[PDB]
Amino acid sequence: MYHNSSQKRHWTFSSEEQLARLRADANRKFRCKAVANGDPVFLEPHEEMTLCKYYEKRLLEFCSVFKPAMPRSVVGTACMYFKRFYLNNSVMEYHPRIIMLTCAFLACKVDEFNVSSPQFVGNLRESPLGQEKALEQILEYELLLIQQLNFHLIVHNPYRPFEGFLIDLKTRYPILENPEILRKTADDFLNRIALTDAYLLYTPSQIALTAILSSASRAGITMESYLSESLMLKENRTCLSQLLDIMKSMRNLVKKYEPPRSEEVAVLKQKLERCHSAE
Amino acid sequence: ALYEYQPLQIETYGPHVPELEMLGRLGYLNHVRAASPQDLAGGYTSSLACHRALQDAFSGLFWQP
Amino acid sequence: KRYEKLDFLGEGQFATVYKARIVAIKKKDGINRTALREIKLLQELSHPNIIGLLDAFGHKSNISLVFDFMETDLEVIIKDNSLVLTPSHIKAYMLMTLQGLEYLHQHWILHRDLKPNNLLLDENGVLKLADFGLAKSFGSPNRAYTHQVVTRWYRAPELLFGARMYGVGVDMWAVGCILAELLLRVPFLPGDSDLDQLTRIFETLGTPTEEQWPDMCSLPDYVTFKSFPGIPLHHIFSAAGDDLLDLIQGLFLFNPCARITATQALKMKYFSNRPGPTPGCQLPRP
Ligand SMILES: CCc1cnn2c(NCc3ccc[n+](O)c3)cc(N3CCCC[C@H]3CCO)nc12
Repeated sequence: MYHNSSQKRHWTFSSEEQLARLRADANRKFRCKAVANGDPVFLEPHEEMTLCKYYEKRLLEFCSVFKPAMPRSVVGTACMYFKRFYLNNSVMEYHPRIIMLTCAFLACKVDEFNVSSPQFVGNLRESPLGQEKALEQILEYELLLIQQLNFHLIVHNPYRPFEGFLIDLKTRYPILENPEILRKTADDFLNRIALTDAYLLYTPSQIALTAILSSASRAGITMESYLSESLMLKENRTCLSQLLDIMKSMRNLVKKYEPPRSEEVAVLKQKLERCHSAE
Repeated sequence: ALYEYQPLQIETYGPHVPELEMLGRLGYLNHVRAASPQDLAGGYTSSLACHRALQDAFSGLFWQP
Repeated sequence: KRYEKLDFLGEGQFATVYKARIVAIKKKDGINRTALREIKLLQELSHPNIIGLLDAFGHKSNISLVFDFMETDLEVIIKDNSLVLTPSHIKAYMLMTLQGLEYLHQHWILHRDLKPNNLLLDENGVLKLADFGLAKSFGSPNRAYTHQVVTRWYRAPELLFGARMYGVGVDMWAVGCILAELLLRVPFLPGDSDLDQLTRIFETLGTPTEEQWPDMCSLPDYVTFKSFPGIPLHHIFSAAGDDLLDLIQGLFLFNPCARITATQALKMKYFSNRPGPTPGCQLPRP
């Protein structure tokens, strides 16, 4: 359960400043290791972030067209693994193209999505020789990925909390006529929330509730009474204010999100391939 | 030293979840798909899915890192 | 690493266990899925009656798992003809087993491999459920399982009839079988096959009917059996008191929905009655 999970205990951070600190520290430690081992070949932490965002979209695209149909829980677990890995590691040391596939592989194992390795790599749009090479790379990096996750494999995603909130609204909030009208748009917001650092900063339940309430606000529906009365936050107004602040912060994270630009990402990809070819 | 049952006390950091044996009385089960006769024969009831979903929805809702 | 190999505890079907400095290390498809299952589940669980995963490490496609070292298991206790299993000892074992199970089921995990040798005992008499290589989370409709789980002697009839969807009843039936083995000192229902397992179950407990199991016939591998009257429990378990017989009946109810949960079993009068459970320090050592 989330309330005593490893995700809450070790992988939900207090602020974006902490995440930036971890990423900059990873970039700097790779820089120091490379300098000791052996120039402007290094990528900056914001360039690492841009590449990580791009490769997270690529991981999402890989999981979407993956046959057999990969469940949404496996995809969420894989994306969480990717984010957590690149919190403490540099894309210059481990290529995100292979790490993302390794994340999908490990998530398929952890979430009991039974797929054989050959049928896992058959989803790649590459040649059979490239498929075998990719499989060997994935097998090489599986243990590394598990180590960098500190052997914390269960990932709590907002999808089941989202379903539970829909059930609770249908049962206890007649003011909302048909809560299912809120699904699609909330799902949309969910996707957007997933692109940010929110999954490292907020609980799955908070993410789900934020998505639902943003969907309601877009629909114009006010569900302040659901928080106040059904969730009984009128007894602790401080709890209600903290929850509202959390959702406002998440909405701000979504609104400020800067999708990676094609040309900037292409330049960064040339830079990263140069960094991997050298050393 | 006689044993006395005490319930497990795990803080969920969220709203109270209604008891498993009350969901049907409260109308929650009207919004989950009914367990098939084979599912019921094996011991799976839709009340299990509803309870898990509500527990996940309310778990850690009030928690702050 | 930081653990020095002391002793070769034994070998399992999936790995080999070594006692180290005191802990036990369980040393193209990549990392073994059973080891990953144990990792992912035991990292999220913390209870005195669940085996503790203290650390984990590996190399290449191999991985090691570090656990607390356990002195013995319930199977060694049961088969030790030199050990007397008083009602208090049985109650203590059942209590710890059920507390671990209640915590596990509250976190929506089924053990699915419950049997005396998977109930380890440390030197302090604390019982712990171990071997989570078959454990799986439950409660999702869209998450089907396999019926070929649990050791055959301890497999519930719903599993034997092919239940792909099931709940805590599998663990509770295995718990009833463990209780019966504790009382009889021999396996309660020692089948040699699935059909013979169901035959032993129905010959001992009676052939289930529609009123005891309304949807029984809907299970995929359902086979009609001869209508055995069964053996009354007080005949099978002569020394069992009325409260213990009520517990046993609850654990062996054919309908898995009616079958008592770990919580319900813990609230039963058997556990709050005299004599109290044996303290761990006083439990028999084999
Ligand atoms: C993996 C967790 C663990 C902790 N202690 N321990 C031990 N302790 C010694 C022991 C236990 C029970 C009975 N006897 O006689 C000795 C043994 C062992 N494994 C190897 C030997 C046969 C059992 C098998 C069980 C697999 O979990 N595994 C473990």
